[PDB]
Amino acid sequence: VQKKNPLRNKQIMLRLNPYASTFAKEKLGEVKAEEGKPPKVPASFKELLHEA
Amino acid sequence: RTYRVGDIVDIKVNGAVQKGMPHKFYHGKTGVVYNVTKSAVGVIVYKRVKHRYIEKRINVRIEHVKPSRSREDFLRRVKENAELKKKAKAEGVPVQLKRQPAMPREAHTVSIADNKPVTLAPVAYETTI
Amino acid sequence: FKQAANFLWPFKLSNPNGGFRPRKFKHFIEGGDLGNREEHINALIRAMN
Amino acid sequence: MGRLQEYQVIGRHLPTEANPNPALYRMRIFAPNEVVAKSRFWYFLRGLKKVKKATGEIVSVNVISEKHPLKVKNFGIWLRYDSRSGTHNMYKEYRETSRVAAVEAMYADMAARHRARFRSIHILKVVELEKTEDVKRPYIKQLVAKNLSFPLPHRVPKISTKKIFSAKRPSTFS
Amino acid sequence: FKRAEKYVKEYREQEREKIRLARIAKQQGSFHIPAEAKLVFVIRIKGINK
Amino acid sequence: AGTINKPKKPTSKRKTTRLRAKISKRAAEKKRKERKLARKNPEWRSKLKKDPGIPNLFPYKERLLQQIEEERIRRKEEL
RNA sequence: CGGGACCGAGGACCGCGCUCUGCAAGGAUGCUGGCGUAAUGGUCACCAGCGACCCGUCUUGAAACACGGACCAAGGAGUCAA
Repeated sequence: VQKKNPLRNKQIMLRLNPYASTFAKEKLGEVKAEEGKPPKVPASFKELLHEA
Repeated sequence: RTYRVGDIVDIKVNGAVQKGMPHKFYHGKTGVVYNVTKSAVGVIVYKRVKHRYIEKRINVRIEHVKPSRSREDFLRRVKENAELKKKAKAEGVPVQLKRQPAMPREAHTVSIADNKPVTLAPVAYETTI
Repeated sequence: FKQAANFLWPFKLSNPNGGFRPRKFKHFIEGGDLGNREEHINALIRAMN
Repeated sequence: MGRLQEYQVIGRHLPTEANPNPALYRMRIFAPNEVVAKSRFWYFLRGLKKVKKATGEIVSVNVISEKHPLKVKNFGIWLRYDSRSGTHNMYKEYRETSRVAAVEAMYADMAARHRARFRSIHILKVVELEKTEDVKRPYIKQLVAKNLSFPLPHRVPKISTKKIFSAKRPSTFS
Repeated sequence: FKRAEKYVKEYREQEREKIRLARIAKQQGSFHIPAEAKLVFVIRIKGINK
Repeated sequence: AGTINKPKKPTSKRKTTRLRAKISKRAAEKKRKERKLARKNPEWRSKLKKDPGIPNLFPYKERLLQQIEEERIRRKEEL
């Protein structure tokens, strides 16, 4: 009798998708990047970027 | 070339005789032969008027008529469809029988070591000098 | 994808919140809103949905 | 013509059997966004190398940020603009802190002084004047002068437009 | 539930894979050309007149 | 003239619809006519336009010409 | 996580579900105040803001031109037969 927005009503979200509660609890929208020291940009990329 | 009734032909009026052509609409059109003459041929053409097709008939000299290759691809595709289907039944492996539209290109890597890019300006400096 | 997209009804969106560009009926590269805008369609989807 | 960014756009012809490794072409495009940058890049290739967008591809799109945006710099711009007579060369100078700001000031300046639009202006070269003697235009020469100091006569005070009535006559001395 | 978990994991891995390929090409001194888009959303923004 | 003390009849800047339509039709017919004369233009036209070149007040024109020479000698050596 | 506006369609239960003694899950209920009458509401006249050429007919593609109309009551024009 009434279409309810699942993005506003959490119960419709849990009805249509049981994994939404697990997503919210485990915070899978806030996953940090993999650890490790990032290697620096090669020089030739920089001379190519700043070449007139 | 001796043309026959039912053959599908293309109309191309060769030469620069476009100064006094009565009907330039049928140049580059494709039609079906219904009448054959020693130096003439009868061609059925269809014209589109709004939502319906009207049927026209023209008499074209043989010098402006070439056989069309409209059904060549269809007959050819029927042939290799039959042959590869027989081959697939022989070897017991599935094979594609449907031609597909062009798909977008995938990811790939372009090397720079021997192909250093050239910087271009909106005009060439060799032309400036 | 064909069956899923044909099962989906065409989406009836509202007018964008914040509006269109000042001259709407030009190309996206010209300062309007027609044509291909690539990944910039997402802001228009947020505004119209 | 807007909040412009400078893009390094590299593109090429599509590889074929005859040419497995086509040449790469790089341009520096001042465009509001990457779509406009790629469109201008393909426009320039259609104008020069006869390479169409349908038969070519884009290898790279990168943003060229200014190295030192906090340093005051002088920029010389050599450009061509189209009018009813035809195409004309112009060399102009701008005192800015980034190439993109110099290009925006250029676009506003040409629109104000010659009514030329974005599509009628071709940017051929933008250079840094590394020395003071390389400055040619007097309106930049007066600004690069030694011990520059000036007052600001007749400064209208900033009053909020919603405050309709004032009780005292304002002063234009500060 | 399991299928949605798999889909979320696949989305995260494909994003990290595109980022990793771009970084590997940049580190090796080349440019990774991404695959062209397979999905387009189209919106009609002009009327039915003329 | 005595325009300050005794002005004459004002020149109206308010256009009329008939004049606007007539001027638009004249502009359209002039555009079509100049297109037709451009198609039937017998005047000779150069294949390559006359390029003005580099301005003299450009401070790096000399090193640009140096770049042009090293480019053309490199191209001649490659070819 | 706040602040605001408009709306409450249906009428025992059934279904999908969830945070599972219950529930924000197939559409509003609970508590309280004043009044119980012209108070709400409706009609008429007028003022105010905004909007708004006099109808019918003819013509052509259309307007314009032209024709009819002082007012009211009654009558008044695609019927019958083969």
